[PDB]
Parts: sequence; structure tokens; C-alpha cells
Amino acid sequence: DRMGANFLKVVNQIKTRLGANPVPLQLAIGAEEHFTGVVDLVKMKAINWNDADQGVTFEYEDIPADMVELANEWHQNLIESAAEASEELMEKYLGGEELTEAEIKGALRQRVLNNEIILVTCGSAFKNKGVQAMLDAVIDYLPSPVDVPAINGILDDGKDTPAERHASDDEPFSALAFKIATDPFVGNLTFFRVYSGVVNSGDTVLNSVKAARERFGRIVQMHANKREEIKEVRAGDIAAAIGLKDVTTGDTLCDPDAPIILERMEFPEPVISIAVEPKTKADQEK
Amino acid sequence: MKVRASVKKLCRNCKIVKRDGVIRVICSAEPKHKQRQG
Amino acid sequence: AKKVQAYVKLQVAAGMANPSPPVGPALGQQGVNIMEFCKAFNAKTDSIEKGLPIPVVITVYADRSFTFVTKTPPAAVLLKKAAGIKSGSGKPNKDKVGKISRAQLQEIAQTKAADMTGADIEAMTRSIEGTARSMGLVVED
Amino acid sequence: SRVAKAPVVVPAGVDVKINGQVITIKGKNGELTRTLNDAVEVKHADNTLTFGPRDGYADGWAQAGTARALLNSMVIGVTEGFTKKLQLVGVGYRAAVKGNVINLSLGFSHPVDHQLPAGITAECPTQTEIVLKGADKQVIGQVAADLRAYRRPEPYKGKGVRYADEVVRTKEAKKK
RNA sequence: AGCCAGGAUGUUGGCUUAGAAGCAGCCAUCAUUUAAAGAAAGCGUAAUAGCUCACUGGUCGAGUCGGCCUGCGCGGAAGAU
Repeated sequence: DRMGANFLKVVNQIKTRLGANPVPLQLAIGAEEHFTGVVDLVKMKAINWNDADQGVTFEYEDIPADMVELANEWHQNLIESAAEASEELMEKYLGGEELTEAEIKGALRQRVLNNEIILVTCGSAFKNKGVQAMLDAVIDYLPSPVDVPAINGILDDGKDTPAERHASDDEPFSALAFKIATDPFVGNLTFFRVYSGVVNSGDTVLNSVKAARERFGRIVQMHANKREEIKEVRAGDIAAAIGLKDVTTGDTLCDPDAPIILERMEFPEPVISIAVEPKTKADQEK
Repeated sequence: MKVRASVKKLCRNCKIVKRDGVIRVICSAEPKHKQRQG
Repeated sequence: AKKVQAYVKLQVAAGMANPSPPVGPALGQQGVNIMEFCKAFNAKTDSIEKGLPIPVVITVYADRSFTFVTKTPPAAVLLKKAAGIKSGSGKPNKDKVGKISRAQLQEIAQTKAADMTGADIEAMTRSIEGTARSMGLVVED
Repeated sequence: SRVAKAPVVVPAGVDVKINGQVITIKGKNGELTRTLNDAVEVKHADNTLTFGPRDGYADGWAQAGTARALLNSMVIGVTEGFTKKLQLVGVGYRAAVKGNVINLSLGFSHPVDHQLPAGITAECPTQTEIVLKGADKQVIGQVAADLRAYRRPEPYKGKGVRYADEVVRTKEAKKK
């Protein structure tokens, strides 16, 4: 909703600078100030938004008459994007079997596990124009923890046997340690995410890469700000693996007699170095 | 336009024309080389 | 040959494949693949013992084309290839070290006579005596 | 002089109305008249126009030296014309022609739409390029320079409105 | 004085070569062709590509140019019922 904001320029600028292959889907209706419609091209439906409300309507209509031909020349490039994704849609682009909304995404979802095309969407966050539109693609173009290759614990030093473990609750427990913040209540905190398996409350969770013993305290979830005590952590939640005695960047959070990860890749280098000096001589003690 | 009593032809391509009577000296790329009095 | 578009003669010792930064721009004038000028000259560079600056000229053409002329190394660096040091000009008329007679100068001029139409034998002889006096070198025969 | 060695050749298709000091040129698409000063002696001699400085006003070599350059431009301006293109380099800045009015997307809290006088057929191939067409050499610059004076060429980015042939000198920040 | 107009081309011009590559600066300060070119004036610039001065080589086809002396003129020149 700004001047100079050409949607078709930027997505066709990626093919020049970033060198990628983007085929966009949700196009633009409106001259950026009277902007009212976002042109979803699979279902060929424009969406009405709020007069100025923080979120009332979702009214779907047809393609408006002021863009009846740009929808024509851009939908035919959408339905190209499955004939060269899977080899089986090659003979019905030319034969003329109908390219429905549901059929084309079954090929393009498998085009996200290799990542040759990215899926683009224009709209406004602040003007409440597109946010309610942007959620339905996440369940259909962004991958799930059970649709991906799951936890792959290799071994330790014996042999390189990468083992795809299960994404369900039927595995040994596994997690990782990252975003390990602090607090003046308990000391150390984490923002950890469990990939599969279920843990109960109270566990001898180790950190099996650095040979240390830790015990699993009272886990707390947030609204990104507020303390909500999560007792039973299910497979896929993100919480605070509290009470770790020592913890490093990206080591395992795993019960013994189980698969084990040992992985720390791209340890950075903080470059600019400034020397802090105390104010009082009581300060250098603290 | 800086003012000073001396208009000295300073830049290599410095035009001089008498607009209104008071001399002001015309460079091309340098705005710094333009005086007006004298 | 050509005109106000482009004509600069700059090439230094051809043991270095990568275009040296100051030479870069004479290759950075009319859109070359810099791998092409590396692959053009190396078929004949394996007939030399490298160490002297060998010159080429660049000359251009309309679409994406270009051309270049191969000659022999100049006698100015041939004066200071035999003399051992590459830079002797510290004081021209106050240094008297190092002699080469005219016979060396003409046999490095036959390779000019077998390559180029200017830089003739007898006319360059005083300038190959003139690059000696500026370096502070002596000549006798 | 050089101007005295410069007579102007009127072609067929442009008619002169010599009422002495007042000449009204009947041309192709307009009427380019100039009421000159009395330091001139005008005569459309055969076809090539000849002029002369009047006595007393011996500085009329200047005052008709303007005129020799003047009427040459007038007979070629009423027929062929001037392409005066301007280059809009501004973040979110557009240009669009309707009737005889130009919009000015000029980074303000309010739109500026100024109506442009006669002797102007303006056009706009895009949001950054804008044609101006005219018959007098003065009017093809005067309406052009007013737009350029609303947003002068900024010499830290290259921002501003600028002519087609004009080349700015943009500098560098050099401190922060 | 302008439009075409080559900026004929030996060379990297050293030093000290990291670039001080005609264009940072000290000593030389020759010129292969001299109907047009200096081992050189600035900008582009770490260096150069870009743009010129150099001779205007070809067109206009007549006057033109830089200083010395005086007659006068302009600026310099802003004050308080």
C-alpha cells in the first residue's frame, strides 16, 4: 500500500538478481490506495477486505472486469508450473485435461521438498489486507514436521549410518537446544522445540555431546511473553527446557539408551571488539 | 553566492558576465568558485 | 587501424594469467570474457622463458567483438634484461656503469625488423642509446 | 560580422506579414510574431531574409543580432517543433497527461495539477518520461523549467526532475 | 569560435614497483613518423576504462588576439524624529 510498489516487478526481479524461478500466485487489484483485492489465481477469486476494521470480512468474488486479461495471461503460466514439476502433468497441459485447484497443488507441494520455486503473495500486514489470505498457503505450501524427513540421528564415531527416525510419538525422545535466554527468576531459560516423542514432567535429560548430567524441571510456555507452565510436552510444541546445568549451542536433549546427535555447524565469529570499563571499583566486582 | 571585494578568475573554466552591474563569476561544475561583488 | 572508440597498447609479462588490476580496465572497456584473452595468447606463450613484459594492443568492433595484435617485447626492457637489474635510472648523467655495443642492439632489432614496420633499425639506434643515458649506462664498440 | 554574414532563408509554407516594425509570421501550426525594437531594418528581399542595423542605434548590431537568430528559429519551430523530454527520477514519482494538464507526484501531502498554456501539446510515454511539444523556443523551455524548479536535481542521490540531455553532478556522503 | 576529428603510437617511463602504470612526487626531459601528438594540465581515480588540452589533419571562408599607456565610468559604498 505504498508508492512504487510494483508486484510484478519484484517477483520478476528475482529471476535477474537472485537467479531463482519464482512463479507467483496471488496477484494485485487496485492502484495501491484504493486497493481492495488480492488475486488468488488457483481458485480465480478476489477477496474483499475490511473497510478499515481490524478484521471483519473475507468476501470472495470473481475476477473483476478491470483485470480480465491479465488474469488470463498469468493463469496459463500457473498451470505450466506442474507440467515441468512432475512428468505426469506434461501430457495433460497439451492434451487439455482440466487443471483444477486441487490437482495442481499435489505436484507443487513436492516442489517444496527440493525448493526450485518459491510461492509469493502481495498484500498489507498493517492495513489488514492479505493476512487472513496468507494462512491457507502455509498448510499447503510450507512443510509439516511429519511430512519432512524427521530426526536423523547418525551414530557417534563407529560408522556413518544416518537413520531416519519416526516423526510420531513411537520413538525415543529427541529435541535440540537453541535460543537459550535468561531470567532473574530461575537463571537460565530456553526456547527449545521438540521434533517427535513425548516427555513427562521430571526427567534426567542429558546433553550427550559434552558429557553432563541435568534434570528436567518445571517447563513453561509463553505467548512470547507470559509464563504459562507446560507440564506435558507433546511432539512438536515449543517450550522452555528449564533447569539445564550446562548447555551449549545445538546439542541434544535426549534420554539415554537412545539415538544421539553430535552436530555443531557454522560457529560464528563476533568481529567488532570494544572494551567495557567499570564506573566504580565496586562495579568491576560485578 | 559568496560575496567579497575581489573577483579573481579562479577555476579553469570560469565565465565572467556583468549581470545587473555587479559581477558574478560563472563556473560549470564547481559552485564553490562563484563570487559576487567588485 | 581503428579510431576514437578504443586503442591502448598495454600488456605486461604473460606468466600471470589473471589480468593485473591496472591492466584490468584496458580489458574493462568493451565487454570481454576475460577468459578469452587468457586462452588466445597461451598457445604461443609456451615458446618463451617468462620474465619480460610482452606487449599487446587492444582494438574493438561493433557487437561484442574485439581484436589484438601480437608483437615482440620492446628493446627498453631488453636493455635491462641483459644488464641484470630492471631499474637503473636513478641519476641519468651521473652514473657510468654497464656496457653493451651496437651488435646486441641490432640483433634485438631484427626481431623488431621481423615483427613491426616502425621502430626501424638505424633510427632507434640513438634511442636505444637514449634509453642508456637516462638509465646511467655506457656504450662503446 | 558573423551575424551580418548570416541571412535566413524562409521556405514555402510560412508567410510573413511585414507591417514594418511588427512582423506576424503565418506558419504551419501557429502564429510566431515578435514586435522587435526600432534598431532593425527588415526586408524579405527575394526569398532569403536580409536585415540591417538602423542609424543612431549602432548597438543594434546586438539588437538585430538577436533578431537574426530569432526569426530563423520561428520559421523552423512553427512547422517541425521541439521535443523537450524530461526525466523524472523520484521515489514513487509519476507523470501522466490528460488534456493540457500534467500531474505532479512530488512527495507532498497534496497533489499538484497545473494547467499548461497554449503552444503546448504535452505527452507522457511513461511515469518518468514526459514529452512537451511547442512552436516558440521560449515557451518550450519556460513551461519545462518551472517543473524542474519544483524539484531541483539533488546532488547527493541524483534525486529530482531533470532534462533529457542534462547530466547532473552527484556527490558522495563522505562523513556518515 | 563550433559539427565531423584522429587524440598517429615506442613505454610498464623508472625509482621503492604494493598502485606510486603520462594523471603522488624528485632526476632525465630521447623520440622510432614528424601534413596531427608531449617520456604530458585537470577531471574519471588505489590504477586505469570515460572526457579533453595538445596540431585543429578536413569544413566555414573573413578579420582576429593577448598585454602596455591614458579619457572618463561600475563595483568597494552600512546608521540612527
